[PDB]
Amino acid sequence: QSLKPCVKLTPLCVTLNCTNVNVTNEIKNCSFNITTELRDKKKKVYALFYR
Amino acid sequence: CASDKRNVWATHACVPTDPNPQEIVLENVTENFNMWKNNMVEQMHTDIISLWDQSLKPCVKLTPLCVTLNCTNVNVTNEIKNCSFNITTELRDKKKKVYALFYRLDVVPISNYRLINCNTSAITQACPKVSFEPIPIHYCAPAGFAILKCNDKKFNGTGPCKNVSTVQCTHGIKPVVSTQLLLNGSLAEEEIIIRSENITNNAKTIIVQLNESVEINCTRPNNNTRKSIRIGPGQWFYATGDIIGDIRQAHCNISGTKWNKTLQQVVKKLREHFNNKTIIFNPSSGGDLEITTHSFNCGGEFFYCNTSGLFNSTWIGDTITLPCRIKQIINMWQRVGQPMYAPPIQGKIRCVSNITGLLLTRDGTETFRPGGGDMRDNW
Amino acid sequence: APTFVSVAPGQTARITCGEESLGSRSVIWYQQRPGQAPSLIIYNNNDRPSGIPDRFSGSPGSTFGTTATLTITSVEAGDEADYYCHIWDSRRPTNWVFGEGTTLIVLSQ
Amino acid sequence: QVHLQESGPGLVKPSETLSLTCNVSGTLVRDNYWSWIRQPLGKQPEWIGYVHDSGDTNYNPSLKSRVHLSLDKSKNLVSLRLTGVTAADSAIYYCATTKHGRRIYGVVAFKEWFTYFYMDVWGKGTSVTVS
Ligand SMILES: *[C@@H]1O[C@H](CO)[C@@H](O[C@@H]2O[C@H](CO)[C@@H](O[C@@H]3O[C@H](CO[C@H]4O[C@H](CO[C@H]5O[C@H](CO)[C@@H](O)[C@H](O)[C@@H]5O)[C@@H](O)[C@H](O[C@H]5O[C@H](CO)[C@@H](O)[C@H](O)[C@@H]5O)[C@@H]4O)[C@@H](O)[C@H](O[C@H]4O[C@H](CO)[C@@H](O)[C@H](O)[C@@H]4O[C@H]4O[C@H](CO)[C@@H](O)[C@H](O)[C@@H]4O[C@H]4O[C@H](CO)[C@@H](O)[C@H](O)[C@@H]4O)[C@@H]3O)[C@H](O)[C@H]2NC(C)=O)[C@H](O)[C@H]1NC(C)=O
Ligand SMILES: *[C@@H]1O[C@H](CO)[C@@H](O[C@@H]2O[C@H](CO)[C@@H](O[C@@H]3O[C@H](CO[C@H]4O[C@H](CO)[C@@H](O)[C@H](O)[C@@H]4O)[C@@H](O)[C@H](O[C@H]4O[C@H](CO)[C@@H](O)[C@H](O)[C@@H]4O[C@H]4O[C@H](CO)[C@@H](O)[C@H](O)[C@@H]4O)[C@@H]3O)[C@H](O)[C@H]2NC(C)=O)[C@H](O)[C@H]1NC(C)=O
Ligand SMILES: *[C@@H]1O[C@H](CO)[C@@H](O[C@@H]2O[C@H](CO)[C@@H](O[C@@H]3O[C@H](CO[C@H]4O[C@H](CO)[C@@H](O)[C@H](O)[C@@H]4O)[C@@H](O)[C@H](O[C@H]4O[C@H](CO)[C@@H](O)[C@H](O[C@H]5O[C@H](CO)[C@@H](O)[C@H](O)[C@@H]5O)[C@@H]4O)[C@@H]3O)[C@H](O)[C@H]2NC(C)=O)[C@H](O)[C@H]1NC(C)=O
Ligand SMILES: *[C@@H]1O[C@H](CO)[C@@H](O[C@@H]2O[C@H](CO)[C@@H](O)[C@H](O)[C@H]2NC(C)=O)[C@H](O)[C@H]1NC(C)=O
Ligand SMILES: *[C@@H]1O[C@H](CO)[C@@H](O[C@@H]2O[C@H](CO)[C@@H](O)[C@H](O)[C@H]2NC(C)=O)[C@H](O)[C@H]1NC(C)=O
Ligand SMILES: *[C@@H]1O[C@H](CO)[C@@H](O[C@@H]2O[C@H](CO)[C@@H](O)[C@H](O)[C@H]2NC(C)=O)[C@H](O)[C@H]1NC(C)=O
Ligand SMILES: *[C@@H]1O[C@H](CO)[C@@H](O[C@@H]2O[C@H](CO)[C@@H](O)[C@H](O)[C@H]2NC(C)=O)[C@H](O)[C@H]1NC(C)=O
Ligand SMILES: *[C@@H]1O[C@H](CO)[C@@H](O[C@@H]2O[C@H](CO)[C@@H](O)[C@H](O)[C@H]2NC(C)=O)[C@H](O)[C@H]1NC(C)=O
Ligand SMILES: *[C@@H]1O[C@H](CO)[C@@H](O[C@@H]2O[C@H](CO)[C@@H](O)[C@H](O)[C@H]2NC(C)=O)[C@H](O)[C@H]1NC(C)=O
Ligand SMILES: *[C@@H]1O[C@H](CO)[C@@H](O[C@@H]2O[C@H](CO)[C@@H](O)[C@H](O)[C@H]2NC(C)=O)[C@H](O)[C@H]1NC(C)=O
Ligand SMILES: *[C@@H]1O[C@H](CO)[C@@H](O[C@@H]2O[C@H](CO)[C@@H](O)[C@H](O)[C@H]2NC(C)=O)[C@H](O)[C@H]1NC(C)=O
Ligand SMILES: *[C@@H]1O[C@H](CO)[C@@H](O[C@@H]2O[C@H](CO)[C@@H](O)[C@H](O)[C@H]2NC(C)=O)[C@H](O)[C@H]1NC(C)=O
Ligand SMILES: *[C@@H]1O[C@H](CO)[C@@H](O[C@@H]2O[C@H](CO)[C@@H](O)[C@H](O)[C@H]2NC(C)=O)[C@H](O)[C@H]1NC(C)=O
Ligand SMILES: *[C@@H]1O[C@H](CO)[C@@H](O)[C@H](O)[C@H]1NC(C)=O
Ligand SMILES: *[C@@H]1O[C@H](CO)[C@@H](O)[C@H](O)[C@H]1NC(C)=O
Ligand SMILES: *[C@@H]1O[C@H](CO)[C@@H](O)[C@H](O)[C@H]1NC(C)=O
Ligand SMILES: *[C@@H]1O[C@H](CO)[C@@H](O)[C@H](O)[C@H]1NC(C)=O
Ligand SMILES: *[C@@H]1O[C@H](CO)[C@@H](O)[C@H](O)[C@H]1NC(C)=O
Repeated sequence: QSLKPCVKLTPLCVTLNCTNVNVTNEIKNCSFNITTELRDKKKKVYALFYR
Repeated sequence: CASDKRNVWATHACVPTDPNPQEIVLENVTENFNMWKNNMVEQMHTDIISLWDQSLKPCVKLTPLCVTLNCTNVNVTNEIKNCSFNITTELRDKKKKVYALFYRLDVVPISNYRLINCNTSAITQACPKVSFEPIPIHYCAPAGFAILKCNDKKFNGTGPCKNVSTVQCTHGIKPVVSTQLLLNGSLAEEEIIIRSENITNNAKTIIVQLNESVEINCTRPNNNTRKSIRIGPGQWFYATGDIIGDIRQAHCNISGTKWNKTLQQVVKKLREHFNNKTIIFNPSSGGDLEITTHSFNCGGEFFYCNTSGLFNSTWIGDTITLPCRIKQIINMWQRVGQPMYAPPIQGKIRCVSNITGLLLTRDGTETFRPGGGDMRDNW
Repeated sequence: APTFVSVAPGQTARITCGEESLGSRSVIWYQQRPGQAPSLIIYNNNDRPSGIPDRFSGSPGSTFGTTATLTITSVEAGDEADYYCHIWDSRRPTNWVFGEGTTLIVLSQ
Repeated sequence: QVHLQESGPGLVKPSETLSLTCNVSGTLVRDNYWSWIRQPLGKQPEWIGYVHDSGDTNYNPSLKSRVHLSLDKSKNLVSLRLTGVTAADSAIYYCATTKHGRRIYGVVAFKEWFTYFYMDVWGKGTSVTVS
């Protein structure tokens, strides 16, 4: 019940471009495209994810 | 409830009325009433919100319209923007360019504009077959309980009532929504009654009930047409089409003489709580359109009217015309994040309402201003 | 530039002007005899100035979606002139030019 | 009866200044709106602008930078000045009085109305050629 009233991440099921360039000398630095509040626009964003 | 298509407040979630309601006078009964501690108010407020929300569930969301709009004024005037944009069709692989007129108040600049709520929430359009005309709702007691009614003619908000009758239930109450003036309510029987929780505070509102109504004539003079746009598989959007004839401003008409008599009487009775000080009235001091103007639903359109032409006077020991604005995207009961889109209504709109009361507040000569957006005060 | 129409003497002429009205209008009609400065026939849709006879009248400006019309009944030889039209419209910018007129040809000279 | 008698150079050269005069008789220039109309041959007329006292003067936007209008109250003349004349300016020019009135369609308090103008008294005009 507690998880019903909130955001689904189905819009994030896109291909990610992931590297380790600035992380270590386990965690990946991934870039990907997302939607914005405007349906005709997309932008590239970055996030870290655990392997 | 007890009450008696598809009206927004006719969900049939509750029973029909008693064709012959009963009332029993209780001789020799004194009862202490307090309208400010009355939990029937909270009950009504909650039920109204629920009926509203239930009624808006089964219909089209406008999230597919959150696109950039290209808006101009090329064929409108020598407040309304002519916007073009792309939409989906029932075929997911196709898009088409469409045109619609929008009111300036519903559109915010960022390929120039966006709808006002696209970065905060989903806009749901009103279900097109559902009217917003108030239906009287009676509130009736369950087994084991009783509702007592006060019959003292000069009773204000609190204190002992010397004439108490028991009823099966209340009279029907119309869920009229308004922000500065009260419309279509009950009238006082003998005199204007000023009710407040604390007349000497500034933190409390004052409800003034009139014993005589004042008519207000409101109109939307533009001959707007309706255009139906297909967004998807049975998903229709209703856009304002073109406008036939002149572009004119919406307005309301109040008789000058009745308004002045009404104020003389309101002031006369206000001087009974206040010392013999100069009393002045001013326009609402600030906030957004919902609070600074008098809003109402007239035939399905949402009007906001400028009342500075009424609350502008000083009291010591013709026709008034109020200009108005129209909006299609609204957020009722201060619920942020839950906008609704009112589809345009085809043809001209006119309605006549009864001003039956006022909502006033005080500034920290005494100053009074219209106001109070908290719906519990209307109920 | 002008539209050409013709009538027999005694017939009614129908002269049109401009595009469809958008809002309330005030149409002004003028007449030009070849070789002469033009003069006013109708102002404010149907108010003729002194000196203009009842045979000249026009369409109302109260309607929408139609063009201006000038009606001349009982057309005579003295009505052979170009008719010009200047239209004011509440939803349009001021027209600084006249629209193309109509030449009224009176037959059987 | 108002008579408007026009005069001017007749022939001007390209890039020159065209200055026409309307000699007003039967009325004083200060009590009327004045306007100028020009009619290229074979074309319907064009309204240049109008002039009056109290600053109530306006111009055809295409000529606004080129045309200057004024009223000489000492001479009872209406002046029309057009600069940078070209081939397109050859036209018959006319002096006319202007009357005005108002069309009201909505609420006057909200200014739902407009001023309109019409030309009742016309002069004979003058023919102007630009070399
Ligand atoms: C809240 O309260 C407010 C305020 O009280 C209300 O606001 C009112 O709203 C109404 C409409 O909603 C407005 O009505 C319009 O008024 C204008 C103005 O009319 C006035 O002036 C006329 C003459 O003025 C001119 O001539 C005089 C002469 O000396 C000159 O001095 C002056 O400077 C000027 O040059 C008067 O004749 C007229 O009186 C007549 O009408 C009265 C109406 O009630 C009537 O009571 C009188 O007895 C008398 O009959 C008045 O004083 C009107 O012009 C306008 O009507 C025309 O325009 C509309 C819009 O398109 C159109 O639908 C009408 O059919 C009409 O159009 C005809 O006339 C045009 C003239 O320009 C012409 O161009 C058209 O082609 C057409 O003519 C054809 O038909 C006529 C029919 O007779 C025919 O004779 C012609 O030959 C031809 O065939 C409206 O009446 C109010 O003005 C406005 N009040 C204010 C103060 O703004 C508000 O509505 C209320 N709100 C609510 C919710 O209730
Ligand atoms: C489409 O929209 C445009 C833009 O608004 C509009 O054009 C405007 O038209 C009005 C009315 O013709 C013009 O207003 C007149 O302006 C003159 C002076 O203007 C000066 O100041 C302005 C300021 O912007 C300048 O732009 C301009 O260049 C000038 O410097 C005023 O003197 C006029 O006032 C008289 O007429 C009024 C009625 O229209 C009266 O209410 C007023 O009391 C005055 O009349 C009285 O005095 C007169 C003289 O004694 C007398 O003869 C009268 O009988 C009466 O007693 C007026 O304010 C406005 O400037 C135009 N704007 C532009 C940018 O050109 C179009 O007309 C409109 N078209 C349609 C179809 O709606
Ligand atoms: C305070 O109390 C006041 C008095 O009760 C209220 O004023 C009243 O408000 C109501 C609701 O706005 C007004 O009722 C509307 O009146 C419209 C005018 O119609 C006129 O002409 C009709 C011609 O046949 C005639 O039958 C009417 O009797 C009247 O003379 C009506 O059109 C409107 O109808 C609505 O409901 C119908 C129910 O079946 C529906 O069929 C109508 O459909 C039409 O419109 C839709 C719009 O999309 C079209 O799609 C349809 O094809 C069709 O064209 C329509 O939905 C309704 O009856 C009432 O007139 C008014 N009284 C006065 C004196 O004006 C105040 O509003 C209250 N105050 C507040 C704040 O609420
Ligand atoms: C928004 O619509 C306007 C419509 O006016 C476009 O602007 C120009 O409109 C004229 C109208 O005749 C066209 O001839 C021009 O070609 C249009 N401009 C261009 C660059 O095509 C305006 O461009 C539109 N904006 C968008 C984002 O489409
Ligand atoms: C969604 O966009 C609107 C419009 O840009 C934002 O509203 C503005 O918010 C700022 C915050 O200071 C105000 O100053 C502006 O006056 C607001 N504009 C309007 C038109 O009201 C809104 O805050 C944005 N919402 C989110 C969640 O970012
Ligand atoms: C006390 O209140 C009762 C109502 O509860 C009043 O009784 C009503 O009086 C009117 C007078 O016209 C009748 O029409 C109603 O039918 C009566 N109602 C009932 C339920 O009987 C009574 O008059 C009030 N008494 C006083 C002293 O105010
Ligand atoms: C607005 O107030 C008027 C006057 O109080 C109401 O009209 C009358 O109300 C009485 C109530 O007993 C009826 O008996 C009359 O027959 C009504 N008049 C007419 C002409 O029918 C009016 O109904 C009120 N309007 C609203 C919306 O409540
Ligand atoms: C409503 O009427 C009641 C009854 O008169 C008022 O209550 C009295 O208020 C005074 C204020 O000093 C007290 O001293 C009395 O003891 C109160 N009476 C009772 C029975 O409690 C009440 O203040 C009035 N309210 C308004 C806004 O008029
Ligand atoms: C009604 O409002 C008055 C005025 O604000 C209240 O009186 C004040 O009460 C506070 C409480 O300590 C005092 O400090 C102030 O000095 C009082 N002001 C005056 C003018 O007496 C009053 O208490 C309120 N009554 C209720 C029931 O809330
Ligand atoms: C608003 O405009 C509509 C559209 O013209 C008017 O209703 C009718 O629309 C049909 C569409 O074919 C026309 O054939 C009718 O002639 C129109 N009616 C009339 C009386 O002309 C509608 O009446 C207009 N509303 C108002 C109040 O003028
Ligand atoms: C609001 O509209 C009503 C009618 O719908 C107006 O009432 C009419 O007013 C005229 C004024 O001369 C009277 O002759 C009529 O007999 C009235 N009709 C009715 C049914 O009473 C009312 O005056 C309008 N209010 C305003 C402020 O203009
Ligand atoms: C209601 O209308 C009045 C004017 O009729 C507005 O008051 C004006 O507001 C502007 C805002 O810049 C001021 O510059 C003017 O000086 C004000 N006029 C007066 C007479 O004070 C008022 O703001 C409008 N109110 C609402 C809520 O829209
Ligand atoms: C309340 O009414 C007064 C009197 O009508 C208004 O006073 C006007 O204020 C403006 C401010 O620019 C002056 O230009 C006017 O000349 C004043 N009127 C008079 C008759 O002198 C006052 O503004 C009104 N208040 C509101 C909010 O509209
Ligand atoms: C994001 O979209 C842009 C659009 O050109 C594309 O070039 C880029 O490669 C996309 N990013 C990823 C990680 O796919
Ligand atoms: C709608 O889509 C077309 C596709 O080519 C595009 O050219 C047009 O600019 C879009 N319209 C807007 C207002 O973005
Ligand atoms: C719309 O975009 C054009 C492009 O330059 C800009 O000039 C104009 O000011 C913009 N208008 C708004 C409301 O952003
Ligand atoms: C409303 O109350 C006042 C009190 O002064 C009274 O004079 C007036 O007549 C009453 N109005 C009605 C309709 O009874
Ligand atoms: C209302 O009463 C006041 C009292 O001074 C007066 O000044 C004002 O003109 C009156 N208004 C009307 C509409 O009679």
